[PDB]
Amino acid sequence: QVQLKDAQQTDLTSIQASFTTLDKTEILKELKVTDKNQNAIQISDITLDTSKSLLIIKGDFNPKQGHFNISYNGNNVTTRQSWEFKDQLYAYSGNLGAVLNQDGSKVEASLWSPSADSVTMIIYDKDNQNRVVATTPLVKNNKGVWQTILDTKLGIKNYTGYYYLYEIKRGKDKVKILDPYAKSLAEWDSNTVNDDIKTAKAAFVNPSQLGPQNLSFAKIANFKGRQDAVIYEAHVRDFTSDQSLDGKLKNQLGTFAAFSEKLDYLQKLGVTHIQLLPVLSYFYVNEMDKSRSTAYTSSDNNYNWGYDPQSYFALSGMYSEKPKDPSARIAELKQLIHDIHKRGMGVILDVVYNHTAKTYLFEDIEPNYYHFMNEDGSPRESFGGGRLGTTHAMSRRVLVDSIKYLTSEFKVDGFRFDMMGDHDAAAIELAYKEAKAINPNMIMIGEGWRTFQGDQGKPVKPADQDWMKSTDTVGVFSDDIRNSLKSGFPNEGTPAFITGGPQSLQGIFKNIKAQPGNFEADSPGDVVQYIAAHDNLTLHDVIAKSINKDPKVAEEDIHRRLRLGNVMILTSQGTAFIHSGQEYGRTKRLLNPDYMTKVSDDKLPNKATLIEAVKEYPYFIHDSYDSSDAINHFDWAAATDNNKHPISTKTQAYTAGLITLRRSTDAFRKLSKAEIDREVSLITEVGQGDIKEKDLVIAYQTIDSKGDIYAVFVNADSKARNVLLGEKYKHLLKGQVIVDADQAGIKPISTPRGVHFEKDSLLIDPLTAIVIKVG
Ligand SMILES: [Ca+2]
Ligand SMILES: [Ca+2]
Ligand SMILES: [Ca+2]
Ligand SMILES: [Ca+2]
Ligand SMILES: [Cl-]
Ligand SMILES: [Cl-]
Ligand SMILES: [Cl-]
Ligand SMILES: [Cl-]
Ligand SMILES: [Cl-]
Repeated sequence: QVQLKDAQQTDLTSIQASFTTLDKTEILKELKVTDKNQNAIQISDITLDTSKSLLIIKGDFNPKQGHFNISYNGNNVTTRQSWEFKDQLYAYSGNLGAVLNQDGSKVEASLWSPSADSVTMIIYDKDNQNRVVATTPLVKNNKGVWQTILDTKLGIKNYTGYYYLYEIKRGKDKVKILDPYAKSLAEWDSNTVNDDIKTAKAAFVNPSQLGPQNLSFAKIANFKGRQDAVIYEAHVRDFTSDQSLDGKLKNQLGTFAAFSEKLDYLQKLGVTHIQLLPVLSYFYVNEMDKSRSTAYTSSDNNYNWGYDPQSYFALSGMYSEKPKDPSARIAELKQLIHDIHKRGMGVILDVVYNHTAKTYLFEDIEPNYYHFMNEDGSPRESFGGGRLGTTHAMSRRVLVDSIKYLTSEFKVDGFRFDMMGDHDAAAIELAYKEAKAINPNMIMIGEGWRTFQGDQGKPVKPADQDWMKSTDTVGVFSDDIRNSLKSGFPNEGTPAFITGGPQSLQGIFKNIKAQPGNFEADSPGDVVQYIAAHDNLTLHDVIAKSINKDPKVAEEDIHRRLRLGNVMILTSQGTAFIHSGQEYGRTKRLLNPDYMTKVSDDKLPNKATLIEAVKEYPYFIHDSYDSSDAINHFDWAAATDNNKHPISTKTQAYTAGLITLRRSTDAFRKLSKAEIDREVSLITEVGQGDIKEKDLVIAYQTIDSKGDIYAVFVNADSKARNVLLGEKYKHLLKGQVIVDADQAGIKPISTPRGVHFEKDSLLIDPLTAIVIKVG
């Protein structure tokens, strides 16, 4: 029953051969090894691993005479190079990609592909991307890097704006690939994909020549660390796709250039960093269709969040006014970023190295290497594409080089990693080190969910929530504070602190101190505090679902609860995170006539959540990645029109004032856990007055470096509550109210609403937040 299955070369003198089973003399009989020309190779020794049913074969296996044929009883298999051995032989540290000279007369090009028989560049007309104008063969060096220099010989005087693909030949097969180090691309429409050309085309550009030449990193006032960041998460389309802006907007809707026209709002709002959803090239899109999708739908829209990665260096053409000009988008993003920096803010880019849109994107270039792999060599896959194996040297280069390019070229102030837990901690550490070396004020965050897969049977320390106890570099989202305050996975819509579900106050209090219960944070900067984001139901919609009330009659109550949530996030230690629209009560309700009322299970709308109490239009979208502009647009009237929308504008002014408070004092922005435990204390301890172990009211006190004292009270109960102060906190009765039921800020409120001062206690109205300051 002993039969040879496969084999891999792992170093210069070693080959591992896998068998069906191994249950030494009798096998060094039958086993024979030959080179690429069928010539016999001497076996120095063998070792049997009966547990793994693999045979380790020793000898002199020169890879230049490879690959080797291993044979046993009629089975003949060809050796595959392991990724570790491919790194040993081919790991390259030189320049990759295509570089134009100053006047555009010459391009120096480089592509890494060590297993290729030949590599040919195909060049396409800048003014007609389907028109082939030239082809030229590249030459391979010792590290498997194919190179050429484009010049007058191809009949082209200036290569600027021209497009290119690489045709790689390995034996009988030929395939056309996209330069992974491409700095721009031809206008892209995924409908044009066929069997021959199935990627966008790279473009010849000179990034350094484009955009404002004095582009610099952010200058954020009183920003001394990741704990001082107040991050605002926006999608470039969403932020300016409102029909309300038609006739306002000097630039085209949903572009970098339009986004800049609304930065004053964000400057006033008070956020420090603007986080943009994926601006790098994504696959499922038609960039030549900028039309607004006006019907309320949750599927089959040109709209895309951008989590279908095509390139890690080249920007998407979707947010460019001139997608057919590959230089424009580089200039347009630089200008937006310069406009952000001018207003005292920073920019953070959402980046998606965990997976690609299509496994072939990298697998066509070099097989059995770039992706995390199964033991048979096949690529591990995720979300319809390939899992980038960032423990592998050239895959790690792609991540780190793109982070360095984006940082230094676009002067980016931070990065957010999608599914950071898919990655090894070493790659993200290195990315941080390199980024921080360029930009000393660099900050990084990411989704640290425990999702790691990696290479089969090759465990590695992942960059997830458990990494936080062994690093003070990248911070992770706190799902614990999210869930405890307003629900989330696996139980979205379940009553929680601000939605009528009593929670353990110690757990809430520890979250407020940046000490979540589901992972160890040894520093407050490890924790990104949030209750909403682009994913899942909006804060408004999840509140309405959780309490089961129709916004048509309960708009006011929903916003009272929403404001409590924003108070808690903006007075909690760590890094504060706000979803775009969280400030006004953004909604994703499906206002489609076909879903005026509850429909059958068979005809359910995609990615929608039913709120039973709603009479007309009961479905709300919890995953709007493929939803229309009608669903996804930022509602500017709701955000800024005081007369037409008094409730949402009151909520946004409330949120703006909470941001001012937060930035006004380091009481809410402490550096260490040590000082947090010593200087942030729980007023509502279990047994003080009517406070129970699980409850809906909480109060806490913090002190700043000037020792100024700030006390925050949140009554999330539906009845009034007396909060006991006693001899310990009686000094608070002499303080000034700076946040009440109606307004938030840093100035004393002369006649505060929702609170009454007693002898040694405070009487607080239902669904009311109070903040007192003692100078
Ligand atoms: Ca302000
Ligand atoms: Ca063009
Ligand atoms: Ca830490
Ligand atoms: Ca879509
Ligand atoms: Cl462009
Ligand atoms: Cl989630
Ligand atoms: Cl509402
Ligand atoms: Cl929201
Ligand atoms: Cl309103």
